This record gives sequence, C-alpha cells and structure tokens, in this order.
Amino acid sequence: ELINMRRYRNAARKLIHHYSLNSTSSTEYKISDVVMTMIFLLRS
Amino acid sequence: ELINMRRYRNAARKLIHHYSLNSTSSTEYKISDVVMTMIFLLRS
Amino acid sequence: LINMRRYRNAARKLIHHYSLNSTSSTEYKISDVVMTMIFLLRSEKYHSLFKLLETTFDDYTCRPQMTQVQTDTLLDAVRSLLEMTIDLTTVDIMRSSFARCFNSPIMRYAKIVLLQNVADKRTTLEELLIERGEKIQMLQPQQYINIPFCDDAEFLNRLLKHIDPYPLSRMYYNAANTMFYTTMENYAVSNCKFNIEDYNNIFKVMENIRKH
Amino acid sequence: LINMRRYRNAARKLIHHYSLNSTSSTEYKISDVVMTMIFLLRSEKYHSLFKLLETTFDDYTCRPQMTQVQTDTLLDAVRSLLEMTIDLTTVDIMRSSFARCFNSPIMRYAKIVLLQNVADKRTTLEELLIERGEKIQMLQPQQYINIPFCDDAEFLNRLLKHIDPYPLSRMYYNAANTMFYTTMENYAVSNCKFNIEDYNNIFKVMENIRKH
Amino acid sequence: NKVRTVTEIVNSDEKIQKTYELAEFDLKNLSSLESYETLKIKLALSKYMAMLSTLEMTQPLLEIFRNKADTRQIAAVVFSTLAFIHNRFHPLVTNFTNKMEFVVTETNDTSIPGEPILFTENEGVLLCSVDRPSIVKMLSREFDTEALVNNCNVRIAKTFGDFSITEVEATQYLTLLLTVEHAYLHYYIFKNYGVFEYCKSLTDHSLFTNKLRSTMSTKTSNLLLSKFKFTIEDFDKINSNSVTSGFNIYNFNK
Amino acid sequence: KADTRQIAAVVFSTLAFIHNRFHPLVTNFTNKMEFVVTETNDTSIPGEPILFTENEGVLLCSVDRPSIVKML
Repeated sequence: ELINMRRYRNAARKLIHHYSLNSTSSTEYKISDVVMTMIFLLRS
Repeated sequence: ELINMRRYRNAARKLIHHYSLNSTSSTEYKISDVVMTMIFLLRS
Repeated sequence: LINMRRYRNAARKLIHHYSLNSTSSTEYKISDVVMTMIFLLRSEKYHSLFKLLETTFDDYTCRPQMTQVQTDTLLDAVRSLLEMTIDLTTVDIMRSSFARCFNSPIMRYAKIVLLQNVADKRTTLEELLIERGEKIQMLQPQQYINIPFCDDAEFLNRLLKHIDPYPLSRMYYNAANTMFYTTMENYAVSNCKFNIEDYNNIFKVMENIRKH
Repeated sequence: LINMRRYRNAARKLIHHYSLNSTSSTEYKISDVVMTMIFLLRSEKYHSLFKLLETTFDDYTCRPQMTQVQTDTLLDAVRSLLEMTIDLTTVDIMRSSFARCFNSPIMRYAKIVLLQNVADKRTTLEELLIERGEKIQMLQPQQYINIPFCDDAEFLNRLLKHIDPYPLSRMYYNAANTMFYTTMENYAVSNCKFNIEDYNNIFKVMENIRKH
Repeated sequence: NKVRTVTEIVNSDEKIQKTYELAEFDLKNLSSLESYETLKIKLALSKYMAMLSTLEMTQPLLEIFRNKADTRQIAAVVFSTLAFIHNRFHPLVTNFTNKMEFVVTETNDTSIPGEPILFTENEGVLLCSVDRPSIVKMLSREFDTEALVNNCNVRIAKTFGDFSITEVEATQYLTLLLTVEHAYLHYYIFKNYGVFEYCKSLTDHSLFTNKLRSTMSTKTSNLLLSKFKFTIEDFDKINSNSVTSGFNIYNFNK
Repeated sequence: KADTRQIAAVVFSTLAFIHNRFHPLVTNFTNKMEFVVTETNDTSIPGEPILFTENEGVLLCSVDRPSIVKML
C-alpha cells in the first residue's frame, strides 16, 4: 500500500485541529502537511 | 425541510426575550434575526 | 399558645428592614428574631420561608430546591406579609441578612453591617463601567429632544401651604437613605465592591461646597 | 462521589508547576494537593503515578521497580495529563517536588524552595567546566562559517503592529523565568550546586550596567 | 526653542540672564515615557524577527531547534543572533567574526549547567557550543499567557466615546535573544581580555560590571536584560544558608 | 414601561430645572439630546442611575428605570 494510513492520520488532525483551533497558520506547517491531510481524507 | 426549526427557535427566543425585557434594538440583533424569529413563529 | 398578631407584626417589621424595602430605623432585638422565626414556623403558608431562613444556620447548607410554582407561591406569601416590586432578589437579600444575623454572636451593642453575599464574577466599578457601558450604547434611544418655569405666586403659596406641615428633615433622611440603599443593593447584586469611601466623599463634597 | 473534572484540572495545574513544565505562578494550597492525589488514586490509568507519588511519604521508601513497558506507559499517562519533551527526568523532578511538598509541615505562608535531590557525583561548577569541557572539544564541529540587517520601514511597521498588543512585561517575565528554570534543572540534574549568588549577581550586573 | 530666565536683586537694576534650551527637557520627557521604551524594545525585537525572516528563518524557533538532523539552520540562527547583538553593541560592523565553527550538543554528559552557548579556542579558530536540548527545553516550556503583570480610566473614556506571530512565538524570540545576549557578554570578555578572564567570568558573573562599564556603558546602547529589574522570589531566605559576618571594602557590585 | 416619552420629559425637565438653579439666565437646557431607558441589570450602573455619554453626534442620557422605581 502506497499510503501509510497511520502517518496520514496525525497530519490531518494536526492541521484539522490546528486550522479548527486557529483560522490562520504560519511557517509551522508545509504544503507536504496539506497534501498529507488531503490524501488521508480521500483514503478514509 | 427548508426551516431549521431548532436554530429558528433559538433566534426567536433570543429576540422575543430581548424584547420581553426591554423596548429597544440593542444593535447586535440583525434584520435577519427578525426574519428568523418571524419565520419561527409562523412555522410553530 | 402564642399571640399570632404580635409575632406577625414583629416579623413584618424585621423582614421589612432585612429586605431593604423600608428605611424605618428601629432598634431590633433578639426577641424580634425569635418572634419572626416562631411566626414563620407556626403559619402554614409561611413554611417555605421558614425552612428557607432556617437553612441559613449552617453556611454549608444552601437554598432548598423549589420549582417555579413554589417560588411564585413564596413570592405571594412575602408580598402578603409585607402588604405592598418584590421578586427573587428580595428573597436573596432576606436570606443573606438572616444568615448574617443568625451566625452573629449575642452581643450588647447593635452590629452595623453592609449588604454582601448576594447574586461568580467578582468585579470592580471600572470594568462594570466599560462593560455595561457599551451594552448601553448598543441600545438605541427612544426619544429625541430638539421650558416653562412659572412663578405663579398664588400657586406656589398653595404648594408651600400643602408642604409646610412636612418635616423637611424627615424627607431628606428618607430620600438620602433610599438612595444609599438602592446604590448598595445595586452594588451587591452586580457583585461589585461598594466603596463607601466614595459615597462618604460625596457628602464631604457637599459639605465643602456649602462653606464657600 | 467526586467531580472528576475539577480534580483533574487541579492535578494538571499542580503537576505543571511541580514538573517545571510551566512558568504559571498561581498560589497553590493544600486543597490542590488533596485533589491531585485523590484524582491520581481514582483514575485507573494513573495508578502507577499515584503509587509513585505516595511512596514519597517516607523518605526511606524509594521508587517502585517498573519494567520498561511500565515506564513508557506512565510517560504516556503524564503526557496525556499535560496534553503537551516529557521523559524520565521530568518524573524525577515531580517525585522530588511532591516528596518535599508532602514532608513539609502545614504552614500559613507559602514556602519558597529550589530544585534539589534529583539524578552520586556531587560536583561544583568548575570541575564540570573542565570535565564536560573536553567532552565538548572531543566532538568535531558540524558547520563552518567563513549579513543582511534590513530596515524596511513598512515591514518593521507591520511587525510592530503584530507585536504591539503583547504585554512586553509578560514576555520578559516568561523568558527570564524560563531561563532560570532551565538553569536550575540543569544544575540539579548534573548534581552541581546552584549558586544563586551568581545568578542574582547577573541581574545586579544588568542593573549596574544600565545606570551608567 | 529656548527659554530665558532673569534674576533681579533689590540693591540695583542689575539683571543676570541665563538661556535654557528646551530640547534637553524634551529628551528627558521622551525618555520618561513608558510607550517610548516599550517601542524601543519592541523595535529591537522586530528588527531581530525581520533579520531572521530575510534569512529564510521563518519557521518557529522551537521547530528549528527540534530538528536534530538539520544542524545548518541551528548554526545559522545562533550566528545571526550573535551578529545582531554585536551590531547592537557596535553599530559599525555588519559582519560578525569572519570565521568560526559550531558544535551542537545533544547529551547531558557534555552539557554546561547554565551556559547553553559557550565559546572556546581550538588553537586555530573560534568554536561555539550549542546545547540543543537545553534550548529546546527553554522554548518548549509552557508560558504564562493569561496572567497580568502590574490605564482603566482611558479605557473607560474610550468605551464611553501578515505573518501570524503569536505571543508564544514572540516570547520564544525574546528568550533566545536574551540567551545569546548572555553568551555574547561572555564572548566579549573572552575576545577582549583573554581565555583566563573568560573562564574566570564563567564561574563569577560579577566581573561583567567592571569589564563592560569601562567601554560599553558610554559607547553602546542599553542591554535587553536591563529593561526590567529581575529578582528571585524570597532571595534572602534561600540565601540564608550562605551568610557572612562581612566587611565589604570593595563592593564593586551593589 | 410602555410610555417612555413621559419618563424622558420628566428627566429632561428636572435637568433643566437644576441647570436654571445653577445658572439663572438660561431657561432652555441643551437644545438637543437623546434618551435611552434601561430595564435590565445586565446593562445597569451600580450607583449612577442617570448617566451621560457622547455618541460622536449628540448627547445621550441613560435612565435606569428599575433603579428609580425601587427608589421611589
């Protein structure tokens, strides 16, 4: 399986939480993180 | 159903209570809220 | 056997003072407390009030749970006792006053206190000024204003004749005590520290104003 | 029956302070200790931590033997309680802090202490300087260096706008207390005497520096 | 603007006259404003953040120090902070020491309790030690961000009348800046008075007042740690363990 | 509660009477001012039942009706 579903989880949260917690973000995260989250949501 | 009866009840209660106590606008209720309240009263 | 009428009168007077519904300053003794409690117990329709005030003996035992009909009935009972408006905050004032009276020790000289422990948010005057402040501007005004001072000698003479028998000092006492009690009750209800330095400085300002 | 939420909050705050994971200086009372211990006992997955801190009642009874899985589980439990890194030395700090809190007598004024009794080799600053000193030179450096100070007025204006609402005094307090706590924890962990004369003389040096 | 004063005595018509220049009083008044000093400190911090930003160092400092693998970023951050502090002391040199090496420490076994950034000479080049876990523990510690440290009237009158930098990030920046400031004071004594004096200062910070006030107190700006007077709570009680029946004739540090 | 005009007129007349007592030359008070009546504790000032404020356009006077009712 290409997707490491476990690692793809945390990411989502991190942002999902992070974004839900704080509308705006900063350098803290990456485009890699966004891709990770979206791929997780697709797979689940 | 077009009407979210719960939210409509909430808004109607807010405005009616507000008006049940005073006799003014108290400008954080917005025309919408009126509309919300009146629609709730119609539906109920 | 007890005299219902005397006990009822003592209860009426003591509750009038302890509810801040009257400015009548009569020296109250322990006997009046005994009479008011006994009358509250004996009268069937004042049982709710008697239990409410008796729960104040221990600070850890707080107000009994009453459904809305019970609170309304107790309000009607208090209104009938006072024959007078009266609402929940009056009951809170009475509860606090009787609690402080009961927990106070027997002593030879009357203890002078201020209203406290009524109505979480312990605030001061300035935060209330700001906060309630806007809640005010939030409201739109009702009336827009955009003056006869008649000196009709006969009319003022008749008005003075009507007012002449009134003991001006008593009127001033009543007005001043009423303002003081309303201010204190608003402070205590709003959970704001009542700074009697400022209130006494008001009178000091008047006194200093006169002599110049 | 007890309120799990209030006890959990009190435990969280008291453990945050007693683990030196936070600079929040809130006056802690005996009630907070009672709540944290009761919550630790009641919660099933904090039983290891509760037993660990309860063993501190007697100085002669030391830490219970835990296999690696148990230590890892307790670390996860502490992390969950704090929702934050956390490792064994944090647990050692907590054990020492709770031991000193428990063995302390009931007293009217808060007792101010410094971290001690954590982590054989009782050393001083100079021997550590020498010793660790070489262990440093032993390591080879990673990077070789062999500078823009832009004054973009608009950019500094935006940065100041972002920083303006921050209460500078609070930031200074947080930074200074963080440095102090890190230094104290490094001293205690290294089993080196923390000379607060020198640390206070740092501030005295700053004060003497300013006025010239 | 100038203000003139005249003194006249009752024995004659003589008048002695002095001219005062108001700019001195205006400067004192400006230096007495709380907002002015707050603006100065916040502007120094903003310049530090801008300097980091133009060096790509936009990631939060805690995240930079949490990355074990990438040492180049840590070395660049520490070097840039040292250079910024050096320029603050000497506003004529934009480039720090042209050549110096960095070693990152990840172990307690080789860690200095209280001086996370240390300097040494390997007989060929300056070497700087960075205690990464110490800085990580500093920046990752939870901060008191709701308590108030001690005007309501102006607020009352008003009531009657895009990089996302949180407070935690700004506090982290200030923490690192102060730490590197302490390290730079040690390094300044090193470079200007020898290794012997540097290792003497490492065990006794009280020599800073003598080795800084001779040159820095009259030539450079104010130090960041001098913005507030810091004291240890109940310092006398804890210090009671070490009390001397003293006789101080060289109390060079009050 | 319903008739606010009478309350506003009473408060304005009392203010004008006091102003004339202080300055026995001006019979008309501030020619334009607005009134807002308060019926809630949530927006009540503990000890100053009548308060004044500027809405950047005109004087505004606050009247705490339950406080005055409790007084009288």
